[PDB]
Amino acid sequence: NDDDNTEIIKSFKNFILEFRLDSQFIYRDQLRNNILVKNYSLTVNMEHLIGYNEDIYKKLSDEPSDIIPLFETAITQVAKRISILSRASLPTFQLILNSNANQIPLRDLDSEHVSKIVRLSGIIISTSVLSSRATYLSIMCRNCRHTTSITINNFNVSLPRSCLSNCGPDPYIIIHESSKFIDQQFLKLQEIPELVPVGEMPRNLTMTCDRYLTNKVIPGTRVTIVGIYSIYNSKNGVAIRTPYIKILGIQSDVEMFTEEEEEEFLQLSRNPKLYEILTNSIAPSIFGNEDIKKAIVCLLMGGSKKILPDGMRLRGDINVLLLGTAKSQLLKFVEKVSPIAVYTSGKGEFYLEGGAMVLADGGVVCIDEFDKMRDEDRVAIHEAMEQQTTTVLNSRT
Amino acid sequence: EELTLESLSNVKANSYSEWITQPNVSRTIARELKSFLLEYTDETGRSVYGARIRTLGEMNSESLEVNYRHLAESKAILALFLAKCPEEMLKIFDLVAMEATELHYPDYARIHSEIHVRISDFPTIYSLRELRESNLSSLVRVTGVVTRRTGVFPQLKYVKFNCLKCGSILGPFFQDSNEEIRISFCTNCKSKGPFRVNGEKTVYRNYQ
Amino acid sequence: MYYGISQFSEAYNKILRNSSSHSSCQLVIFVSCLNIDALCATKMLSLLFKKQLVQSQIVPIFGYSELRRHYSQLDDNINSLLLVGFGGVIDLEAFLEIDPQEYVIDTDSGEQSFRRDIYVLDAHRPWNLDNIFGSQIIQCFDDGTVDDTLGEQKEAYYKLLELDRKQRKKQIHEYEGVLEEYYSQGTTVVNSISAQIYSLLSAIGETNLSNLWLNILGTTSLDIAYAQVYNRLYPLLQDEVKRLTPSSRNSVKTPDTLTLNIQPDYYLFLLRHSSLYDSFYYSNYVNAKLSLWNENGKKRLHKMFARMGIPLSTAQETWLYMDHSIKRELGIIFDKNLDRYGLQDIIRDGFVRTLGYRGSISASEFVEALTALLEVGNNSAQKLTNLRKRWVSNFWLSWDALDDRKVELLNRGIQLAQDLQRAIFNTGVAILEKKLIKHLRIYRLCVLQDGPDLDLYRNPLTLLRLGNWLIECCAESEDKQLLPMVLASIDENTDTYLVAGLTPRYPRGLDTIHTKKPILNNFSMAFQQITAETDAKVRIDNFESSIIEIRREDLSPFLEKLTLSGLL
Ligand SMILES: [Zn+2]
Ligand SMILES: [Zn+2]
Repeated sequence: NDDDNTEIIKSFKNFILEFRLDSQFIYRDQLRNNILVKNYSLTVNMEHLIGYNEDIYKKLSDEPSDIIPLFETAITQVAKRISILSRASLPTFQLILNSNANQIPLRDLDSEHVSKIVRLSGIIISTSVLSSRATYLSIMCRNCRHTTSITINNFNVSLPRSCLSNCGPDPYIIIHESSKFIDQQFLKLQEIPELVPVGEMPRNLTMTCDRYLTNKVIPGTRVTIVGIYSIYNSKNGVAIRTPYIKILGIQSDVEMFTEEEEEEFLQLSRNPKLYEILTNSIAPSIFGNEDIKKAIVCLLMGGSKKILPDGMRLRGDINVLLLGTAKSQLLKFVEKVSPIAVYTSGKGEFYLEGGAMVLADGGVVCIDEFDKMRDEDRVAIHEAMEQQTTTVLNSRT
Repeated sequence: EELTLESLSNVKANSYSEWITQPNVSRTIARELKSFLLEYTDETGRSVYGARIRTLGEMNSESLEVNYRHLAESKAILALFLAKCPEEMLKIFDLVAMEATELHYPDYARIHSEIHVRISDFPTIYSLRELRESNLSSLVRVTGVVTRRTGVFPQLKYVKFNCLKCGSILGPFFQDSNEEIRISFCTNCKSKGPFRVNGEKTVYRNYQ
Repeated sequence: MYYGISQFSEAYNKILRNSSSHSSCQLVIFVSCLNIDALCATKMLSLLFKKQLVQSQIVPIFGYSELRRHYSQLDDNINSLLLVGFGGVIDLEAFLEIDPQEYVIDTDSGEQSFRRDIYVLDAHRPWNLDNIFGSQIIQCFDDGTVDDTLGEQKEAYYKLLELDRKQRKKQIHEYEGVLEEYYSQGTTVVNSISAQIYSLLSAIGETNLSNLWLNILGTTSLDIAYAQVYNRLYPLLQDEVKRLTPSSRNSVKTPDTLTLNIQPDYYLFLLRHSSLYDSFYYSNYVNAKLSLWNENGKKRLHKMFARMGIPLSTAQETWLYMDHSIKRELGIIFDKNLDRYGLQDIIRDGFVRTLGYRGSISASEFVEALTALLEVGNNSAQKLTNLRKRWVSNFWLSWDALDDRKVELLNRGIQLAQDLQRAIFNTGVAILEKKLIKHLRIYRLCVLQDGPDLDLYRNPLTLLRLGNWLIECCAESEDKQLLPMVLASIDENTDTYLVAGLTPRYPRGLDTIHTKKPILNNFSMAFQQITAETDAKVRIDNFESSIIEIRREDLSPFLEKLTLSGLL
C-alpha cells in the first residue's frame, strides 16, 4: 500500500516539477515565489492537472480526502528541493484548487455529492473567529514516560490508547509546548437570492477554512467556493449526521490614488468654474435648487477641522437642513456620490452598542424628514452633532 | 421449487410476512409482480406501467408511480398481502422495478442504482385520530396539513462498523431509518465493544 | 487551363522572378474576407513568402466594388496580384476594365508580357471563359476543371472568337448556345483553395505539419456546404498526415510533444469544449434528425441519453470534467443505440490537433471557433463601411488566432461560437414554431422581421449559419422537397433586408444514386437578372452573390419578381 501512496506522491511531484506551458514551469515558479514571500501554499488549476495526466485528477476525485494530503506532501518535498540546498524546517503547505467547472446549486446538494469535490457559490452570511488545529503534537506516555508524537491532517484520529513502549488505557498526553497548530475558521453560506426557489427560505450551509485560506473574506460577500461535500457527527434523528463542506479554495466574486488621479484632480482645480461644474453635476435630474446644490457641495467637502493647543477642537463637519420626494432623491444622490454616507429618514453573542446614528462616522448621515424623524428624540442628534458625540459617541460625520 | 399464485393464496404461515419471507413465496411474488407490470394495461391495452417506466428513465426519476387499484384489478391477492405486510412486498416490488426498468433501459443503475415504488390510490383512509394500534405495521392513507418541516439532512443508508478491540470491518447493515444499529457484538472477536463506523463503506440517503 | 495544376510551381517561380526584390514590395494579395478556407490559403501563402523573404501586403476585401476601388488605387510598382476566393467567375479584366495595352510591356517575337500579373485562386467552378482564355493579364490557378470539362467550352469559345450568312449562323448560334449552356448554371465550389496551395507547396517541397494542418482546417470548413468535396479530399489529407507523422509512437506526453492524429471526430458541436448534452443539443444534424426544435424532440433527446445510460446531470457537465470511464467508453456508448436512434452518421473519424498538456481540438471545432471570431470579433454608406470594417477587423483577428501562441483568442472564439450557436438555435426554433417558412412553390421564403438576433444576422455569415441550420432541418424532413431557400433580414439602421439565396441540399448522410448530382445554385443569377430587369436598389457587390441587400420596401416587390422568375 504505502508504495502506492509514494507512487501518487511521486506523480504529483513530477506534475509540479514538469508541468510546463510554452516555456515556463508555471507551478515551479509559483511555488518558488510563494516560498519567497513565506506563503507556504500552492494554488493549482484542475484543468492543468487533467492536462498533465487525467489519471491523477480522477484518482483525486475518487478519494479527495486522502489524495489531497499526499499532494500537499509532494508540494512540501518540492519546496524543500527548490528552496533549500540538498546536502547543505518548512511547514506543511496548503493546496488551493480551482475547478472552474459547472456549479451545483446549494439546494441541489445531497447525498450524491458526499465526499465529492464540489464547486458552487453563494454569499457569505457570517464569519467565525479562528481556532487552533493541531498539525503536530508532542505526546508523553503517562506512566512509562515514553516520548512520542502525532502528525494530524485536517481531513477525514485520536490519542493512542496503547503504550507502544499494562501501562494504561490512555497513558499518552499532549505537550502543548512542543506541539504545533494552525488556524481554522468557520463560515456560513446561503444560496444566491436568485437561486432561492419561489417563496422559499434561502438555504444555508457551514464551512471551515484553515492555513492561508483563513480570513480571506468577510460576511455579506458574494463568493464562489470549491470543497468536498463533508458530513460530521455533530453532538447536537437516528443515523442523522450534520453536513458541512471543507473549503478547498475560494474565489471572490466582488473582490491609494495614483499619479493619474492626482493629475486629474489638479486639472479639475485648474478649471475656474470647477465649483459651478460641481453644482451643475449634483443630482442633475433635480433641476433648479441651485443653492441646494451649493450646500450639498459644501457639506460633502466638510471643513478644516482644527484642534487647539488647549485641546478644544474646531468642528469641520458642516450640517445642512432642507425642506416632497425631491429632497429624497437629492439625499439618495448625495449618499450615492458620497465617499461614505448614512441615509435613513428616521426609521432607524452578547453585545450592545449605540443606535444606527452612532455607527455612522466620517462621510455623511442623511435623513429625508426630521419632521418625521423623532426616534430617540432630537436630543440624541443634538449631542451627536453639536458635540460630535462607555456611552460616548466617538463619531464625526 | 416455486409456487403458484393460488398456492400463495394459502398463506399457511405464522404471519402474512412470514408467508412473504418464504423463499419460493418471494420468487412467486416477484414473478407475478413483473408479470403485472409488463402485462397490466389500460383499457386501451397500452402498458401504463410501460409508459411509466419510459418516463421514469427519461426524467431520471428514482421513484416509480404505482396505482393500487391497478393491482387490485389484477393480482389483488398481492394487494391484500402488501396491505397486511407493506414493507416486505415493497422491497420485493422494488427489485421487480429494478428488473422492469433495466430491460427497457439497460444499465439504468448508473443513473440510479435503485428505484422507489410509489403506491397510489390506496383505498383505505384514516384520520390521525382514526389511527389505531391495529393499523400499526401496515400501510395507511392519511391527510393533513404539514405543521413544521426540517431541512433535508443526509442519513446513513448502509453502515459498516469497526470493533475497537479488533474490528477490521463489520457488515454493511442497512439502517432502518427509525432506530440506531447497536450491534452490541463483534464477529471478529466474539464480544461487545466500540464499533467505529467504517467510513470506507457506507451509503447515505437524504433524510427529513 | 490558363494555369493548370502541373504548372503551379512554374507560376510561383514567375511570381518570384517578377516581384522578388528586397528593395521594395511588388506583391499584393487581395483576399476576400468571410471565407475560412480563403483565410487559411492566405496564411499559407504568407508563410511561404516569409520563407522566401519577399516583401508583400495583405488586403482584406468584402465586396466586388471594394476590390474595384482598391485596384484603382493600386501602384504600378506592384506587378503581382493574388486574388483568393473571388473573381473566378466574373470577367475581372472587364470588371476591373483592364486594358492589355495599358499594361503591355516587353511583349517581344511570338511572345507577350505585361507590367502587372493578376493571379486568381477563386475555385468556384463557372470560370469566366474570357479570364480563362480571352485575358492574359488574368492568371487563374486552375484545378484542371477547364481541361477536363470545358474542352468543348474551349472549342466553342475559340470558334466564336475566331468568327470576326447561312454558314456563319449555322456555326455561331451553336457556339453561343454552348457558351450560354456553360453559363446559366449555378455556382458550386469545386475544390479547396487550401488544397491547391498545399499541392503547390508539395511541388516546392515546403510541406510541413503546420501547412497540412492549415489545409485540413480549410477543407473542414468547406465540408459543411460541399460535403462531397470534403469526402473527395479526405483521403489525400489522411495520406499527408501519415506521410508527415513522426516515427515515435506512444511517446510520453510532454509539453513540447505536439501531434496531429486522426481519430473519431463525432459529428457534434464543441464536444471537447461543451457538455455532451449541449453538443448534442446544438449539433445541426442532431436537431434535424430528432427535430429537437420541437419540445417532443427534446423529450426524445432525454430518452436517447437515458438509453445511453449516461446520467443527464453528467451529460450537462463540462466535457473536460467528464468521468474518465465515460470519457473513454463513449466510443462504445455511441456504437450502441446510435443506429437505434438513426444517428449513426454522427460517428466520423477526423483530424484532431493537439499540443503539449494544453489540450486537444478537432478541426471541426477549430473552424467553428474561427467562424465565430470572424463574425463577432468585435451616413448609411458610412454605417455599411463601419460594419465591413468590423468584419475586416474580425478577419485579422482570425488571422492572429491562427497562431498557436494566441490560445486565448481561440478560447474567446470558442465561447463566442457557443453563444452564437445557442442564439441561432433559439431563433430557428422560434421560426419553426412561428411557421415563418412560406411554401411559395418556387422556394420556401422565410423573411425575418423580429428584433432579437436581427442585429447579429446583419453579418452574412450569421445569416448563413441560421439558414444552414434551417436547411439541415428541412432536408432531413423528407416531406420537404429540395426547394430553393430564401432568407432576408431587415437592418433598421439601413432599412434594408439582407437577402440571402441558400441552395437546398440532400440529407448529410444521404449518398444514394441522387445526392451524387451537385444541386447548383441559381439564386445569384436569378437575383442579378431581376435586379437588371427592375430598379429596386440592391447590393450585388458582395463576393458571395447569393447574398444581397435590398430596401425594406424593395424586398417584397423583389420577392414577387423572384417567385415570378423562372430562372430558379
Ligand atoms: Zn507507557
Ligand atoms: Zn472485535
